[PDB]
Amino acid sequence: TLNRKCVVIHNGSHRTVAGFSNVELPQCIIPSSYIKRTEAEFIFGTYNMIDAAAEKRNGDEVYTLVDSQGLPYNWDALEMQWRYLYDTQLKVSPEELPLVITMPATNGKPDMAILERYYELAFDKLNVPVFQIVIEPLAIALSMGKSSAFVIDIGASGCNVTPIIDGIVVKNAVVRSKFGGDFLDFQVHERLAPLIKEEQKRSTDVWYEASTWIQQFKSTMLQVSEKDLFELERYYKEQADIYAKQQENNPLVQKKNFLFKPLNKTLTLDLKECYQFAEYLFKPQLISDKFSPEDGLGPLMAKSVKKAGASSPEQVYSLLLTNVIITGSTSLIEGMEQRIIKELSIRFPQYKLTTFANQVMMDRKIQGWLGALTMANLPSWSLGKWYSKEDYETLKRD
Amino acid sequence: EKRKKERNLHLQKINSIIDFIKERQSEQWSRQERCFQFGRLGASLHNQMEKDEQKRIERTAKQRLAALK
Amino acid sequence: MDPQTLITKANKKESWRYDWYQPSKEKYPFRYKTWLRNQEDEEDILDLKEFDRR
Amino acid sequence: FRQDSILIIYPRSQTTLVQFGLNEETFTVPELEIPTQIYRTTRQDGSYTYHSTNKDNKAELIKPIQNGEIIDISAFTQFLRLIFVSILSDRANKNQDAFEAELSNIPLLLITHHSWSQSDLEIITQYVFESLEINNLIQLPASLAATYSMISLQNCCIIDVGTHHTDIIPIVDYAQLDHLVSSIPMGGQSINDSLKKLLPQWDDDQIESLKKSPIFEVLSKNSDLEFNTFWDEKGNEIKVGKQRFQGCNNLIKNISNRVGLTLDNIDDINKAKAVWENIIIVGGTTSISGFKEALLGQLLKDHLIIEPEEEKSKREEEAKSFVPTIEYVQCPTVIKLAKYPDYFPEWKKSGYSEIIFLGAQIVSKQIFTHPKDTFYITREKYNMKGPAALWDVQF
Repeated sequence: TLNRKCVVIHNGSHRTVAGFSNVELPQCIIPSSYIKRTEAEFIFGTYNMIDAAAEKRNGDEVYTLVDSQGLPYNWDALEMQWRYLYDTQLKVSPEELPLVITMPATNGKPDMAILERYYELAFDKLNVPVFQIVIEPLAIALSMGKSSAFVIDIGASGCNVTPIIDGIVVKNAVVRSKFGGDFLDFQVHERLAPLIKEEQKRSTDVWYEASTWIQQFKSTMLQVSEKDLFELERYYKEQADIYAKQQENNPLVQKKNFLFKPLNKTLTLDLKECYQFAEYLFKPQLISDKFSPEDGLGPLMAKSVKKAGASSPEQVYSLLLTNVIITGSTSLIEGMEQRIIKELSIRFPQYKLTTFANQVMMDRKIQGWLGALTMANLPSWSLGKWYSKEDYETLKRD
Repeated sequence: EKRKKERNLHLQKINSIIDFIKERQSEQWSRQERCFQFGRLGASLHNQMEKDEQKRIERTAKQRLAALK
Repeated sequence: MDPQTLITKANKKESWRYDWYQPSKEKYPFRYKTWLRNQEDEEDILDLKEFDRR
Repeated sequence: FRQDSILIIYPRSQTTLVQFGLNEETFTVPELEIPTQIYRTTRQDGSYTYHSTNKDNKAELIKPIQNGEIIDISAFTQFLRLIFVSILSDRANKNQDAFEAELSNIPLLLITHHSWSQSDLEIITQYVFESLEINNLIQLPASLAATYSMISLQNCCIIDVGTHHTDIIPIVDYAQLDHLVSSIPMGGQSINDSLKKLLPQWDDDQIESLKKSPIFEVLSKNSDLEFNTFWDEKGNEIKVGKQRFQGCNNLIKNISNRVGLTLDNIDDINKAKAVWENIIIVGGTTSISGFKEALLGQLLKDHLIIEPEEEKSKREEEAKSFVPTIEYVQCPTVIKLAKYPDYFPEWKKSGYSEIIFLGAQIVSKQIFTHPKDTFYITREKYNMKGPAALWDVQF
């Protein structure tokens, strides 16, 4: 390979994942938000932010750095986040090593400005000698071994479905949904609010809840219906009637108990209630009429496939539906992949769905970082566009 | 001519990045297996240092009768 | 003995530097610090048993 | 390799444990405890010459490690050179043919820290193979040396309570989660300074001697009697009351909050519980009796998953009209200390407060007594990549 050592920085919507190229696991997974403490103090890190939010101090405000688009929008504190990466975590000068950073799949418009921002961030602020921009649904697709893939990154900002054909991203069919982990952070906290006696500026308290026990509910108490939940109750009773007739019970009523840690209280929710939060990712009309089923994930599967067919469509359809890549931290819940399997096989029954997913729990949270990690270790610099300082200097001229 | 070179370089860039990642995918599987084995190989030397030092304790306990007389 | 000849008589060979490198495709428009191979043209002793615990 | 030529260096913030050669019958306590300090003569023209003593009061005292962090990478490596040459001279003074037997090929094992930089560890790789000319080098972490001193459990948790800091490290799959490694700046002096608050009429010497007294235990017989008398460093009898049972609670509560915030972010639920069941608390501080049991019991107090004692008692009254228990879904249901190696005689004699050194003797019996060079850089691998070959021999 090349005699090199690159810097891998992934700025997701909820987690800022950073590490080196000579390692396989990142140096740090800090959140993509910061407490502005009020003089202003931008607390970065995981343990520095959870401890400062457990203080519940006034003037503390958790402010995000990456919006729902997957784009950074607070570039000065993201610089201070990246200074917290290079100095406190990476312990290296940003000018010594090359950089590889992550971009979400877009339709084509907002890249050049954020590239110019990344020009202004790598060169004008860190003096990084060269930085490479990879596309995070593309980098996830190549790191699983595919130049043509159907990537669905279900993150905290929502579901990010991306059709990819032969190394290039089909940009007009890239759709970014809104219902993901932070939306599941909202729904879980809403229903348990009579059970926890609870029911921006107080986002110090809100993000602290979403990082301590709401993250604990989504990792443990949440189960996704592998059919639709109305279809799942229909399927589970018909099989249990076969089991009762062949030999000689409702699986919803299984009381899944949550010990709420700030109160020391059992939060007894049956399995349909655990199915209820994960239903809104695929039926967001179950909370409000303003959300169509197309705004949920299920019909947005077929919409992203059919728009990619007009990149001859039916071969593109069989190209994507046999190259399905499932990734994201919100996709780690039990039944996420089988629901995507069901909601897409009911919308394309002719094609056999072969869906792939990083089954490692940790590696699916950092698959955008692990996607950029494999691109950071390419043994030829002609394999990716390595933006030198000249590549900003040609952008400065008119 | 010029059209043959662009399609072949696109196929070469597609296949090589697929191959080099599959190399690093196998590099991911190879390094974790050595970490599993040499950790348990360290556990084997623990049992090796256990049985050598346990027979030393058992032999001197029987040889206490020689110290006793 | 002298602290250098205790080292050279022991442990019996290249040198390495942490240096900028510009790679070739010719030369790429950047550089980066890495561990480049050095080419051809590229004191006291604490007395022991003082820190011996007893 | 030859086991007498095996060198292990364990440098800390305060001291450095050195042993050259394995006893080959049983593993023994490290005899050499050198303070991690070098003497920097500011030589005219700007050069540095690094010394063992204050060279005519022109040298400044440079301790290159504090709170486990390397703060002077050149002064540390020359202090590594200061220790290594002192072994080279002593083996040339004791054996006089050691350069063909004991020094002809020396496998070096420097126990590294989690907070040491990648550029810092690579300069160590650059130093050992060029100036020290040492043909082989293991850069073993202090976390993995601790779990290889135990029975080599696959998932563990390291609590390295030093003198001024406590390193809280999760271990899964014999590896280190660097995104979850945290370190509070509260160590052995936090036990001392909390006794300064409880015993204001004493000094630092009487309280450190109280922290090094045999009557300093933590509750979770000394317990029955109210007052007890310990001895000073100068032989003076000093009486103390119930302050010998306290002073540790703030460090115990701050560790268990940092441990509980560390292992709750493990999304793999099966990996986290075996970490919770293998709590390892190490350090020169941790020689205090009852400190580990109360730190375990504080984890039982703050992070043990159980049905609440109000909710169990109401349901036990509802059954009085057999009690099945409420089954939760959260991971830390069982919290246990890891079982300590009780088969080393000399390490049972001198305590397991420095147990990180003991696993290095097992690793140097694992790697330096076996022909596999997969976890040490050879002379060939240094001539191939140099310090870029450091990231091919890591665990």
